[PDB]
Amino acid sequence: QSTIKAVAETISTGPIPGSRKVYQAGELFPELRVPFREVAVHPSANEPPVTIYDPSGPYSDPAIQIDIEKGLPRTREALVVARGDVEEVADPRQVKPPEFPGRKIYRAKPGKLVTQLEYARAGIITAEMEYVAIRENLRREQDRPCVRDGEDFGASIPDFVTPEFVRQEIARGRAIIPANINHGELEPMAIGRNFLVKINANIGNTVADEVDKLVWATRWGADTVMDLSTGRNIHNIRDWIIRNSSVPIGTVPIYQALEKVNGVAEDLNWEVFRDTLIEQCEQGVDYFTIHAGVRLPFIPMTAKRVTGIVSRGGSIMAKWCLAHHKENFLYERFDEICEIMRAYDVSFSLGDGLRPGSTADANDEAQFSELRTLGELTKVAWKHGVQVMIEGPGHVAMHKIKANMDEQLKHCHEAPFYTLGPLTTDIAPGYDHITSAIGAAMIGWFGTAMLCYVTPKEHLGLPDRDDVKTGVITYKLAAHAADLAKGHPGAAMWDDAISRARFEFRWEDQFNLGLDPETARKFHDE
Amino acid sequence: STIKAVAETISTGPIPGSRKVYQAGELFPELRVPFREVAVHPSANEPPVTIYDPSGPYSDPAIQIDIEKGLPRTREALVVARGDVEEVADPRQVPEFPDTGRKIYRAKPGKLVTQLEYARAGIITAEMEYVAIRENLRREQDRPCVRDGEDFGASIPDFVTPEFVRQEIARGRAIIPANINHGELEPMAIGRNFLVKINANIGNTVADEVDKLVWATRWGADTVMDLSTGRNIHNIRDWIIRNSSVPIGTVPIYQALEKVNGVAEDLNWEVFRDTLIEQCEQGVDYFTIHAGVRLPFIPMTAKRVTGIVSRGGSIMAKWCLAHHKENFLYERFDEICEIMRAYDVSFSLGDGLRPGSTADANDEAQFSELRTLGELTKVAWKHGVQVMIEGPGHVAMHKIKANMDEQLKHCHEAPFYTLGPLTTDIAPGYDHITSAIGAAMIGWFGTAMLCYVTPKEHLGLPDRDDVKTGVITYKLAAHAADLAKGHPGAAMWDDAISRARFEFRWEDQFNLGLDPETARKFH
Ligand SMILES: Cc1ncc(COP(=O)(O)O)c(N)n1
Ligand SMILES: Cc1ncc(COP(=O)(O)O)c(N)n1
Repeated sequence: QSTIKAVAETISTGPIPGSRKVYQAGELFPELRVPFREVAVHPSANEPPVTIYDPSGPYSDPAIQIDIEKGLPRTREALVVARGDVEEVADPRQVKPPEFPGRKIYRAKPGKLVTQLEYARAGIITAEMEYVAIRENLRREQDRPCVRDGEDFGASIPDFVTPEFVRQEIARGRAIIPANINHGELEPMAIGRNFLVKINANIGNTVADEVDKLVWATRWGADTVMDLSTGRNIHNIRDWIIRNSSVPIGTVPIYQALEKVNGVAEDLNWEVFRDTLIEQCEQGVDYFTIHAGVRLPFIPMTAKRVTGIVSRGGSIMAKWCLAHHKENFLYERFDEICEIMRAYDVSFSLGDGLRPGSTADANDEAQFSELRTLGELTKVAWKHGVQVMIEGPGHVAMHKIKANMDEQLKHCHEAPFYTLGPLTTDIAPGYDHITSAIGAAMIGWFGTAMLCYVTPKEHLGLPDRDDVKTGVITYKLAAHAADLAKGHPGAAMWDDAISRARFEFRWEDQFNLGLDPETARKFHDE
Repeated sequence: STIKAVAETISTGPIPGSRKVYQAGELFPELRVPFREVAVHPSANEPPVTIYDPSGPYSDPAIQIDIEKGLPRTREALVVARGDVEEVADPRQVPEFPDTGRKIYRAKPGKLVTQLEYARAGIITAEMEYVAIRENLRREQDRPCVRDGEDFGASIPDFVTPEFVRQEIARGRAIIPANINHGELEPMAIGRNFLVKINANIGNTVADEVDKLVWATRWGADTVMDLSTGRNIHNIRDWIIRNSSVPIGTVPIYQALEKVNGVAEDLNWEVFRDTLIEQCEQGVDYFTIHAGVRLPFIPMTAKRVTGIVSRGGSIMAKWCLAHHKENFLYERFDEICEIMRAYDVSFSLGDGLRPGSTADANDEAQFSELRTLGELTKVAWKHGVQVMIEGPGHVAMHKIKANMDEQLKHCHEAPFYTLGPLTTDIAPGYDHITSAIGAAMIGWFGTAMLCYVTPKEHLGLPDRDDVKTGVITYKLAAHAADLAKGHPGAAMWDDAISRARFEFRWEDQFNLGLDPETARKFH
């Protein structure tokens, strides 16, 4: 009531300054409306508007009424039902505690295949695939010769993306579309090396503060969001997050499972984990970080490390294995995990439990032991038709970064790679968004598909909405620097547009074409 | 009055979490080479960490700051001791600084005076020892050493000796910017085989500028450039140089241009000549000079997206088109060297044609100028003048290595000095980040000094806080390159702070960071 009201007013909506929401309609599926934002420049410049990739969602479209009490419109629901492979859940799981308010809950019909991967391998172009192919082209036309200026290290970036190309990339496992059948609010996006580099923002510790940060983070360009909340009533909180999110939402299931056993790692068990998986599946979570690669024999390998085990979920599994002196039960039950996730088309984010937390620790036996295991677990996931991406480091000095990409590519069969940074030095607390931007831009260039961001508060405190924005802008510019260096066909038009504005002293156009127009404008001294 | 204000505004005293320490010279037993050291919790059982420190006497509690008298001229007696310079009989006289205690010097006819001349003559100078000590960070000399990095064919030693320094200088692969009239200077070296250095730009009043000087070096700026334009720039620079323990650079054309009332076309050799001599006697340590902007190169810039973005290169361009003559800096370059060599002023050969956008990177005009600079480098060396080369600019990541490769070849491995580069054009207000990605990579590849970029880049004038953000940003990029190169002293710092983090020694983690006060505030 009073809290749900203080959110509807505190969140930021309306057009992104200097631009406006535009849509492109689908052809294979004509009801699709794929969002972008467009920036028109001064008429005297005689230039066409600039199209920009836009994850902000309906929040920036003034024609749409926002009511978080009701959630966003479920514009994806009909398309999914339309395939006639899912059925309503008679009696879904309920979770007791602020409660969120007529959404039907779905599960694949017994014997039916429902994942984007399974559809692609069967030669089927789904609605999400066409939606994504449209999104990735930024409304470019094939009317002028396309000339490549970049180094993509053997990637297969096409001059123009087609729905058929998307299907091919997904079928081979080189790209994914995270899209739980129960996330009807979602605007589909793709993650893969042969597409734009995506970025991820982290949320999670009132409800308003977290919904706010979700809207704030996507407004500035976060392509996915992870709810990393821990403690009391995280499942209820996440309802508010997912129902009001137009971007894919990820989680670390073990956090919530651990809460069920009141924070005692040793008392974790398969039953509570499995139950957590189902609850989050019906809730609409799009991908799960699962640290199945933290195996028993790898744990002693971290004893000599300078900073040991820095992953939170990884440290929890470590505690469990050592307590029972048994193999990681997530690794042991890996097949039963696959059987659940595939019923709802949830994607794997195979966890970097043994990532380095200091540059001294980088590319060591423990980190690489896990990585090669992730490659093995990747193939098991494909067998069940589950979509997969691999998580990486971490803290890595610059000369060790290519080596990470080389290992991942070889050992994980070209599945998309998802990195946290990497931070290229340990000596600048307060500026870790910057130390990591260097590593992020480079590893993106080398072929990393998605970058998890870092705020200036890293290693020190909890990020406020200002820190979130800084992290997001930093990472959008690192992602784009990578696209540009790769010679991605859509990258140079943006830089060149802004440079022309600069050259002609078209100041306001310069601000409006920037990642953060209002800041540039404010800084500028007329 | 002005003295009053400045003394009040400036930041002095120990850098939080550390103390000033010195190592004495051995060849020259009177030398005192500064560092700052950070002690960790006694429970850690670790030696203190020695950190490179360009802050000068301002962070030394043994020294009482007096901006009216300037900094202690601790270098003067060493220079005089060599017996190669003499007082100038009739020095040039241009809020005026009380410069009564300082004698002005000039090489005696027929004597060696520059670091390069001394080095090629086989002489090890006081500045060379100074730098060698500074570059070792008080590490134990005799000790097995195993290097973990990739330096792309550099020649970085396990341990710097004054002799290695002399060799680097003599072959032209490093420099020590050290005007005989900058007696307050704490010597530093620039070269691929030393720690990556960074530069901070100041200049647009006095208190305003001196504060930025002290503030920038406080946070780690290795050199500073005075880029002031307009009236009274010479007299303002007095207040800066007399109070600077780091090398000071300028673009002399800015001052030459105020002599002719802002008319680029009214520039001539006579007014530039005079300017050079004024700055030589003042103590300026290096001159950015855009002698690479040649007449036939200018039309190459018409087809660019952002044209000519260098202020100095723009001024020269103007002059060349108006008189329809070759750049007189290029034409009279010999007489330029003859002036500089008399005071040991170093060349910073200008990047007049640097790319102002990623679309213009690595183009004909840019590399035409670069090849010209490599030719001028040889001429400068013939005159015994030290040389480093300026580069880009705006450059997409995939073109960055090619930039270094061209420079090493065409400029004979002289030190490279870049501005960024910015790796993308689309984030005005965040150009310290876009440029930091480029700066770290090109440093890794071999760039010796990196000119910083603030968040106000392209947009407005930096205030105190913007300068600090630029400096820390560039300190972190410089060190990330050292680390990646496998420089023998880099990992020790990262590992100390990593251990403090693992053991939850919060005070140590703060104090070992480039910015302790911010780290603690965020916590
Ligand atoms: C790529 C990635 N994955 C997950 C996490 C959080 O979870 P954890 O600290 O438990 O590994 C993270 N920060 N980055
Ligand atoms: C390395 C370097 N040199 C000079 C300048 C300014 O002078 P200009 O704009 O005339 O090139 C600069 N910003 N960086």
